[PDB]
Amino acid sequence: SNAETVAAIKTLIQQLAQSTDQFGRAEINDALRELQYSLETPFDTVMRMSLDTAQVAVARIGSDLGLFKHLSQCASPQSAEELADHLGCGRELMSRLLRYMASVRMVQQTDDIKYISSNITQTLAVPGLEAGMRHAFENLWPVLMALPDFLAERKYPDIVDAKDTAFQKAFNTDQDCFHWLATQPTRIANFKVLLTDERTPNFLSTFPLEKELGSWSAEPEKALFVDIGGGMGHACIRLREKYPNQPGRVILQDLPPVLQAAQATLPLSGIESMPHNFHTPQPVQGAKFYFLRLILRDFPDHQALEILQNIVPAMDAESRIVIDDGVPPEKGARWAETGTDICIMSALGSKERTQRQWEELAAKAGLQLQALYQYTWPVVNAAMVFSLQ
Amino acid sequence: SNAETVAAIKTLIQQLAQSTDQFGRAEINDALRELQYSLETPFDTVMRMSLDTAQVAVARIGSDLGLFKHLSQCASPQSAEELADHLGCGRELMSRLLRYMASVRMVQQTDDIKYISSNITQTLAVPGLEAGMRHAFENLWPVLMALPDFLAERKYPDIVDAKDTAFQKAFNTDQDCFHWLATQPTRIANFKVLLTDERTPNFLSTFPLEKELGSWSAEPEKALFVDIGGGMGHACIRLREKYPNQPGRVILQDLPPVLQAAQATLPLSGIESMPHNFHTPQPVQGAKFYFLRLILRDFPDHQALEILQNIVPAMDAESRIVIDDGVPPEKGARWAETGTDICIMSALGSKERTQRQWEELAAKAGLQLQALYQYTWPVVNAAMVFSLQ
Amino acid sequence: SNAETVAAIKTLIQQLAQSTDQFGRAEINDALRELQYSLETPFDTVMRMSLDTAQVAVARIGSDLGLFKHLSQCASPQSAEELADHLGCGRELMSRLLRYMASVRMVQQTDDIKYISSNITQTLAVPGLEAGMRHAFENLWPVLMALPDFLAERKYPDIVDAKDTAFQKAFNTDQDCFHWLATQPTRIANFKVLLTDERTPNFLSTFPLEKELGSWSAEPEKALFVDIGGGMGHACIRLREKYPNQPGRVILQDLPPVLQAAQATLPLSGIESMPHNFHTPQPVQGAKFYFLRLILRDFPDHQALEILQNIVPAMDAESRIVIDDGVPPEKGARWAETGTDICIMSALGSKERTQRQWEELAAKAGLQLQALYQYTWPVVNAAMVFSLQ
Amino acid sequence: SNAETVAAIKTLIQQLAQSTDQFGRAEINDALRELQYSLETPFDTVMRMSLDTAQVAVARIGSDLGLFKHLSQCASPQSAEELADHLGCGRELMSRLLRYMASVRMVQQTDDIKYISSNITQTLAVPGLEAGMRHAFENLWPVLMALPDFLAERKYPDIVDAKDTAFQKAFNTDQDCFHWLATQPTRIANFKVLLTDERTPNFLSTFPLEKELGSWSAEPEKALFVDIGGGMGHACIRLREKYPNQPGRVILQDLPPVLQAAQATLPLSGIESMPHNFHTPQPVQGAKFYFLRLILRDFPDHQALEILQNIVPAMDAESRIVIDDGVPPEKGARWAETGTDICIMSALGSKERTQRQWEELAAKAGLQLQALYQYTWPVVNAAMVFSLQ
Ligand SMILES: C[S@@+](CC[C@H](N)C(=O)[O-])C[C@H]1O[C@@H](n2cnc3c(N)ncnc32)[C@H](O)[C@@H]1O
Ligand SMILES: C[S@@+](CC[C@H](N)C(=O)[O-])C[C@H]1O[C@@H](n2cnc3c(N)ncnc32)[C@H](O)[C@@H]1O
Ligand SMILES: C[S@@+](CC[C@H](N)C(=O)[O-])C[C@H]1O[C@@H](n2cnc3c(N)ncnc32)[C@H](O)[C@@H]1O
Ligand SMILES: C[S@@+](CC[C@H](N)C(=O)[O-])C[C@H]1O[C@@H](n2cnc3c(N)ncnc32)[C@H](O)[C@@H]1O
Ligand SMILES: C[C@@H]1C=C[C@@H]2CCC[C@H](C)[C@H]2[C@]12C(=O)NC=C(c1ccccc1)C2=O
Ligand SMILES: C[C@@H]1C=C[C@@H]2CCC[C@H](C)[C@H]2[C@]12C(=O)NC=C(c1ccccc1)C2=O
Ligand SMILES: C[C@@H]1C=C[C@@H]2CCC[C@H](C)[C@H]2[C@]12C(=O)NC=C(c1ccccc1)C2=O
Ligand SMILES: C[C@@H]1C=C[C@@H]2CCC[C@H](C)[C@H]2[C@]12C(=O)NC=C(c1ccccc1)C2=O
Ligand SMILES: [Cl-]
Ligand SMILES: [Cl-]
Ligand SMILES: [Cl-]
Ligand SMILES: [Cl-]
Ligand SMILES: [Cl-]
Ligand SMILES: [Cl-]
Ligand SMILES: [Cl-]
Ligand SMILES: [Cl-]
Ligand code: NA
Ligand code: NA
Ligand code: NA
Ligand code: NA
Ligand code: NA
Ligand code: NA
Repeated sequence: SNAETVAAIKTLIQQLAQSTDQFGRAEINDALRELQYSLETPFDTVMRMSLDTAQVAVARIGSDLGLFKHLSQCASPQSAEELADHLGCGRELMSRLLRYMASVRMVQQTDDIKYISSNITQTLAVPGLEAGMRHAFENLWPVLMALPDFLAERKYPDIVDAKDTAFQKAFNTDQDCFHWLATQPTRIANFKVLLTDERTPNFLSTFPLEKELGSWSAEPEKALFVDIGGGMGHACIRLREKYPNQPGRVILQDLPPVLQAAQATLPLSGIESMPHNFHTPQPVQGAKFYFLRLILRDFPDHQALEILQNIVPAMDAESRIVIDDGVPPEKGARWAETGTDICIMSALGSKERTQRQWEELAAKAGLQLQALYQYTWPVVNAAMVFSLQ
Repeated sequence: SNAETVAAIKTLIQQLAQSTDQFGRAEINDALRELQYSLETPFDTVMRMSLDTAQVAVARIGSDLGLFKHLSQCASPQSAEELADHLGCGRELMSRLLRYMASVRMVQQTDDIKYISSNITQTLAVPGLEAGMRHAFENLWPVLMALPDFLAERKYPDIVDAKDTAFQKAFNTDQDCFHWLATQPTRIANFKVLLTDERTPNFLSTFPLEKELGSWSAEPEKALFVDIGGGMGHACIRLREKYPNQPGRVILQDLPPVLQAAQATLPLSGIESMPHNFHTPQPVQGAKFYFLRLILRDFPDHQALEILQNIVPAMDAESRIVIDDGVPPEKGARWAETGTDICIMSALGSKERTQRQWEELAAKAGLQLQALYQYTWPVVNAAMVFSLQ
Repeated sequence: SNAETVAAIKTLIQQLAQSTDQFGRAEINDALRELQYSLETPFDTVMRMSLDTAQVAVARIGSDLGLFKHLSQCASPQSAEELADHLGCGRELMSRLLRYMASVRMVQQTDDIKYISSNITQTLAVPGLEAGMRHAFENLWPVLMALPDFLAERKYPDIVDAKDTAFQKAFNTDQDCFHWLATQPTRIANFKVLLTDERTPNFLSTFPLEKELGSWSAEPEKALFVDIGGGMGHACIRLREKYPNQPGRVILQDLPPVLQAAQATLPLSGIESMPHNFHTPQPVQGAKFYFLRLILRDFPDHQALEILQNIVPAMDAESRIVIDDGVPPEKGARWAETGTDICIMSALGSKERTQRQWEELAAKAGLQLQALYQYTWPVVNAAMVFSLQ
Repeated sequence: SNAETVAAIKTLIQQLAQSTDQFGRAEINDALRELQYSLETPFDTVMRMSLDTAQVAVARIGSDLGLFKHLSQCASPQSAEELADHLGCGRELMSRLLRYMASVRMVQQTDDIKYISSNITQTLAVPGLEAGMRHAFENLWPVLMALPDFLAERKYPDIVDAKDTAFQKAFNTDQDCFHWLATQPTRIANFKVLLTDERTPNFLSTFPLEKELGSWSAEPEKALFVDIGGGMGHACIRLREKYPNQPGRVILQDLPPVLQAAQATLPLSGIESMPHNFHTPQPVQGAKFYFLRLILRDFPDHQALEILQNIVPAMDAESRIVIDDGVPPEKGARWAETGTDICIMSALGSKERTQRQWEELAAKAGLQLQALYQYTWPVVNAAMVFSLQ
């Protein structure tokens, strides 16, 4: 019986998944995707490419309606009619949207054709994750839609410049993406929510802080950690939480509106908020660690180099620049790494970098790699520790 | 060993897939997708929604470049430099595209970082399947991209009309999709190729023709099968192939440009080509089977009903209208069924129909359902046989 | 001078023939024949009956040899020796054949006893006209040769039946001519060519189509013209050519081998090819004109009536059956009209019909004559337009 | 007006014909045929070749019925019904035959659709002319029908032998025509009637008998005229009628059954009947004239030479052989001359001979041409007078 075989496959893979850790589950999930692609028929391939698109659009609709937030807090299954009436949606439209969502696990459909939250419902109700889905829809999809014709009309150039990539066609502007976004209020607002999502795990799970510090001393008034473009300051918060008695200043640097949004959730003491544009010379001199997490991936080499060159003059011999970012392998890179690469190429003109490419970029700033501490698998994120050459 | 467990899952799923038939494999693939969604983390969900989009754009680029056709005929692994030079693509752009393609099995990457075709490479080289992927990119994506704001601006109406749906916003026209496409030569050419893609399996795998014929006589000169909107005439070709000894006219009806396209590959004898617009009265009288495959799903009820009403006056008591189309269940419909429903709502104003919904529609034309012969699983396609009431 | 008077008669008859049109020339030629018969001596009459026979046999020989085609493309006079050597004929036989041919204008002999093409040479080089001469030799001659003894043996019956006429004696078969010919591949090939001979002028020279159409609507998708037994479709081609702006389907109906032959020279669009045996019910409903040209003369009344009865149930009140055929007068009929009558009696058991005889036949099928449009003189060919009674 | 023009042409040609003599009328008749052929259309040519055939068959039917003899003696116009009842013919068949006959002047149709004899009716009632038409039907038409395939299968030989020509295929025999006919009683009987038709004019109209005789003397018991194969003896009869007091025996030679048929109409004295086969040595020695009229045209050169070589040994210096036969011109020969040539080639293996060819044949027998006396025009018949070399 097919039904019996399929249910047995689900039972065994669930049991294997439960018994491993997050990294093993990620490896199982990638293997299931690989199996799906290897076993699908030719028309399956076309249907999946034709339709998987639609999930982002329907998630955006559900977010517009407040559906996921609402279903996440309901105590009993809801009919489509109840949901349509509550959320202000046409009843037939609501019913068709809910059936589609149930088929892709965005909600769950009961045996009496009512609706309850799934894992994905709960995810899409979390503000920062909702904001990620909304960002994919309004910022990533237009640049991906523009890329094929952008490349064709330009005879397939190597993209190297933030002011000359698919973004400019997609949004009919000569501005680079970051400059243009900062002129668009609703888009800015969605980004500020996006910063509230903290990734797990983080570099402190494998970073040997004591070993890296050695005998370093914080007197007088030296900084232990300068978080450059630190956003809500999650790295500063976690560092103070794990090492509450390490001396040295811990400093969150970002632009004033971001530091303003961070104040609500910062500890009342132990972390300084310091407005600072990372395209300008670094004000804190001789800090132990200058930390750049998910910063330099967003810039082509020329601009990423300029960001590093604003920091290096502030370093002393004990200073390190810690780049915490993706470090895809030389071969066999996974879909999240390469898909990121194609997206940031299209929007920002930038690229993912292997270890060798990070080293080549850093050497242009007069830095050499001392240590690399990976903390996620199988997609590689690592804290790369650089010193002056 | 984590790697060892994942490789054993792959081996056992591959062997179970070989242990069954195409319908069992379709059920296994749906289960693999369900498992992926149930085991992904919240961040994973957002990453998958953000990036799976990119596959369609990158397939479109590969198609523009002729990459899939070229790789599918190579006799050895090719480097990225070789492919770039051969196809006229920037070397770095080509390398980054190939790495992305390999991570989603659109090509395979070898251990020495060269590239060979995968099953998906071969699919995307086939003109009718390539044309489906191109159709998704250029026609389906824009209407899905317009849908959330269309609904928001109109306060979530029930879409009922081909002239008032997302298509009009997507393409800035007051025409309906069918009327607009006929003005756009680029899109027309791709549709021409798309019509050459024959789906498999087809209704003749389960249709009990001799049972349905009973004692019908083709004498004196009656028509056995009238393929209304039959496209390239695949249904007529397969009927004559499976039932070479059954007498009766076999008639392909379509518009003149489509008929002229069909001539190249129609049998030299045995199948008539008859120009006929199915919005006008059916000219062939007293045929045994009037066949409508993937026609009525493209029309809202009012228009679908008109197409049926144009056939009914030609029927005698033995005639049947055979609707070959999707028949999703009352609940638990699969993602290809509900995704189709949302896409055709957005582009055409139409809908997928359950068995009860088909019966209500056909009852309005004076028809009753005599039999239903499913021929695909788990997504339901079936030949529904209707008689006069 | 005797010679001078004869040459002056030739000059004046030639100038009068140029002074008039094709119908006046046909009347002059009939008068010339009448004069010949009235002025010949009794011996002359016997000599003419004994020898005029020979022309058909000698034309058949010239056709076998390819003589007419070859002479028609020669740029200078040819001697008998040159032609014999070129065509592979005995020299003395060739010389004697050419002298005979020149004496009956099948070629012309020059003053230095060489040969050039005449009008008749050119005619016999044309495949459809050559095929008519070959048809006379191989099909008509044997039935005429059998007729006197057939009648004598059967004590001069009224011939009424296609299965009981001279044809059966001539070819020693109990089949009727149409059934027997379809077993004889040599004769079939010649008939194929014979169908390519288009007669001129045709009914459209005098048929008042717009008058006969009145306010008939081709909407929604009605048929303007159904050419029943239309052969190569010449009537359909000329209709579309003279009336390029009149809407309505134009449909050529014949048997499949004839339709396949017609495809080479049919327009690329505008004329449908529909296989249809005219002994079965007419499938096209409500056409304006159902056209039968040179069909019903080949059938005795019982069978001609059946062909008409197969059309009548398809007619609506505006439909007309148009019989395009010979309509000889009540008296004074010309030799081509009565000769046709005796030949088709002998081969097919059928007959020429006067206007009153056509009306009696059509009345048996429930039809009435609305109009008659002659288009040749003095031998009467006319498009007779019949409606429902 | 066409009718007025045509009637004026008939009036003027009739008046011109009446005012000339028989030779001028023959020239007018040939010119009318030539005009007909030069002015006919291509399809006219085919129709005339298809149909003029039928006249011989219908004349044969009329002869079988006794129609022409009967109508020739009726005193008033007869209806078709009256004729059918009187002659034992189906009424509808009779009516169709009479309409056909009237259209080719074989009878005349009155304005009230009754029937009276024409010139041709009277001709076909004369026994010997009737027998000529019957001979054309039963003997000439089968050999002409066999000729094209006979020549094709033998790759177009020069026909030179009476035992190897179309006759043998036509009648499935290895006999020569004369030998075969003498075994067929009805055919023999028709030939004996054929001999009763006397041609006009004859050679005595221009033969200068007195000049050719000079001083020749009939004593003792010498013959003036020996008519070899003389048939009914018309030449002997006319010679005695024109020169009743020329001395010398006048001797009719033929085979016994022909001499028997001649007795009824020979003068009771002055002409001897002498059985003699002209393939055997001539018994009458030293006659003045040995006369061969329409004999040698029926034999190929070898046999014609043998006939002459049986006569020459009987000649003295004053003897002449007089060949009275066709003498076609070197060029421009008329249809009756060349058609005769093709017919006797096909039946007898023989040929028409020009003056030069007669001289070459006669020289092989040791004869030289002394004088040639033509007596018909434009088709040449002449008495050619030969002496010993
Ligand atoms: C991708 S978010 C990374 C946040 C943080 N490093 C983390 O991982 O938790 C990029 C951050 O860079 C900040 N940023 C952008 N442009 C900046 C600039 N010119 N100077 C300083 N910060 C900037 C943004 O405000 C945002 O907080
Ligand atoms: C989705 S394709 C279906 C083809 C075919 N039934 C099959 O399954 O193989 C839709 C077909 O309808 C035809 N079509 C569209 N409008 C039509 C009309 N008004 N009359 C007749 N055919 C039409 C198209 O030309 C096309 O061939
Ligand atoms: C004399 S041809 C006439 C052609 C045509 N009507 C014209 O005038 O140009 C007779 C035609 O009848 C067709 N025919 C003979 N039997 C037929 C049948 N049973 N059904 C349909 N066509 C038939 C022949 O194939 C042929 O093309
Ligand atoms: C064409 S008819 C010519 C008659 C005659 N010379 C005339 O013109 O009035 C040929 C004649 O030759 C005769 N004939 C045929 N064979 C013969 C033979 N072997 N010997 C003698 N006469 C023969 C026939 O009987 C017939 O009368
Ligand atoms: C922060 C963003 C983090 C998550 C996204 C997931 C999918 C790939 C994409 C690539 C990243 C992300 C990233 O890695 N960097 C920059 C942008 C970005 C894209 C368009 C406009 C502005 C920013 C991103 O979408
Ligand atoms: C079979 C059509 C082709 C394949 C699509 C697969 C995914 C859903 C989508 C819905 C179908 C399809 C369909 O089912 N009907 C009509 C259209 C269509 C869409 C836009 C313009 C023109 C036609 C389609 O894309
Ligand atoms: C138009 C046909 C062809 C031309 C002929 C001209 C002379 C009279 C004759 C009578 C017609 C014709 C005709 O009119 N009808 C049918 C036949 C026919 C005869 C034998 C076998 C098959 C067909 C014909 O020869
Ligand atoms: C006497 C014959 C005289 C008249 C015929 C007129 C047509 C030409 C044909 C040629 C002649 C004729 C002739 O000239 N000679 C011999 C035969 C003949 C033919 C077949 C069998 C037997 C005799 C004839 O038909
Ligand atoms: Cl492969
Ligand atoms: Cl079968
Ligand atoms: Cl039809
Ligand atoms: Cl459902
Ligand atoms: Cl010419
Ligand atoms: Cl027109
Ligand atoms: Cl039809
Ligand atoms: Cl008549
Ligand atoms: Na429930
Ligand atoms: Na159910
Ligand atoms: Na479902
Ligand atoms: Na009349
Ligand atoms: Na007449
Ligand atoms: Na009369």
